[PDB]
Amino acid sequence: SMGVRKLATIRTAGEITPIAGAEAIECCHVDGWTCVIKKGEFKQGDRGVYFEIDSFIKEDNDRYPMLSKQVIDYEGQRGTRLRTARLRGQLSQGLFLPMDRFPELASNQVGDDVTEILGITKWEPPISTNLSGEILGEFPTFISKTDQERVQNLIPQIEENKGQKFEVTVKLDGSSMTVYRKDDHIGVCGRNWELRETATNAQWHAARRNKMIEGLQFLNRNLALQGAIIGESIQGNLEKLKGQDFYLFDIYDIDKAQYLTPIERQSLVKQLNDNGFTVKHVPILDDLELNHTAEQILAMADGPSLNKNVKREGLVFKRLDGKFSFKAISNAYLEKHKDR
Repeated sequence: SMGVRKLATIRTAGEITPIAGAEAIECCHVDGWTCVIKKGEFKQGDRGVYFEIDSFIKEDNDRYPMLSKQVIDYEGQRGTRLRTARLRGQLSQGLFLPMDRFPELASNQVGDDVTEILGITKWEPPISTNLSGEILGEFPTFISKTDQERVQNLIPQIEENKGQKFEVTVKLDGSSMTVYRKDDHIGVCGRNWELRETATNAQWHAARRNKMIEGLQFLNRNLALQGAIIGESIQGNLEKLKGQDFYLFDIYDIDKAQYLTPIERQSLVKQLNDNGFTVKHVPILDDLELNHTAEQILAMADGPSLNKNVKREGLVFKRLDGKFSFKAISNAYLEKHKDR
C-alpha cells in the first residue's frame, strides 16, 4: 500500500512547454504532474518546492502572493487549497515554486519532505465520523490501512516494473471499513476507529447482511477484510446505489503482516462466495501487463464506475505478486467534482 503523504517536496522541473495564447505562463512537467509556472521561472533541471493537490497553504503574500486569489477558510483557518484546475485551457495540478524563495531549504534534499517544515497541511473534504457513543477502541495497531500511492509520483518505478502484470480495479468513493478476526474476537471498524455492534450501526449492518462476520468464523483465520461501504448518506453516493453495501478491495493477513496477492485475495473471495458468504469486491477489470506511460494509464483512469452511468474516481493497480501498487485517479473525475 502506502504510508502518509509528502505534500511539499523538493523536486526537479521536467520538460517545459508553451501554453498557447497565454505567453506569460508556461507548462511545466513535474515528474508525472503538469503544473503551470510563470515564464522563465524555471528551466529543466532547476530545483523547486512541489506542493501536490490537496495541500493546504496558509495565507502568505510574501511566499504565495500568487495564491492570494484562491484564499478560502478551512477548518476555521484561512488559506489556499491546491486543487486540480484548468488555467488558460491547460490542466494544472499543484504549485511549483523556486528554491530562492525558501532560504530555509538551501541545506535540503531533492526528495525532501518539507511539508511540516513549511507548515503545510492536507486538505480533506468534510466527513461525518461516527459518534463517541459507538466507538470501540483505536483502529487496531496490527492491521494495515488502505492508502495507495499515485502513479504521478512513481515514474522511475513504472519503468522498472515494465513487463509485469497487474490486477486493475475500479476505485469507488466510500467510507472505509474493516471487518476483522483476531482469534476469538470479531470486530468492525471505520477508517480510524473500531465500532461496537449495535443493530442500528451502518458498518455492522452491512457486515451482517453480507454475512462476513460468519464468513470470518467460517474461514477460521486471523484476517482483516478491508474496503469501503458506499451508498446512500455516504459521502455523495456518487454511484446512486440502493441502500449501503460493503465492497472489499484488500485482505490483510494479520498473522503474516502482509496483504494477499490478487489471486490469493481472489482465491479467498470466491471461497467465501462458494460457502454462502456474499462478500462483494470492487469491480475487477482485466489484468494488464505493464507497457505504458504514466500519462496513458492516467488516460485509462477515465471511464465508468460500478454505476457505469457515473464517472469513476479511478483505477487501482497492484502487481500479481503483491509487492508494488499504485492508483491512477481519473483527472476527468477530479475536474468534475470540485470538493474532491
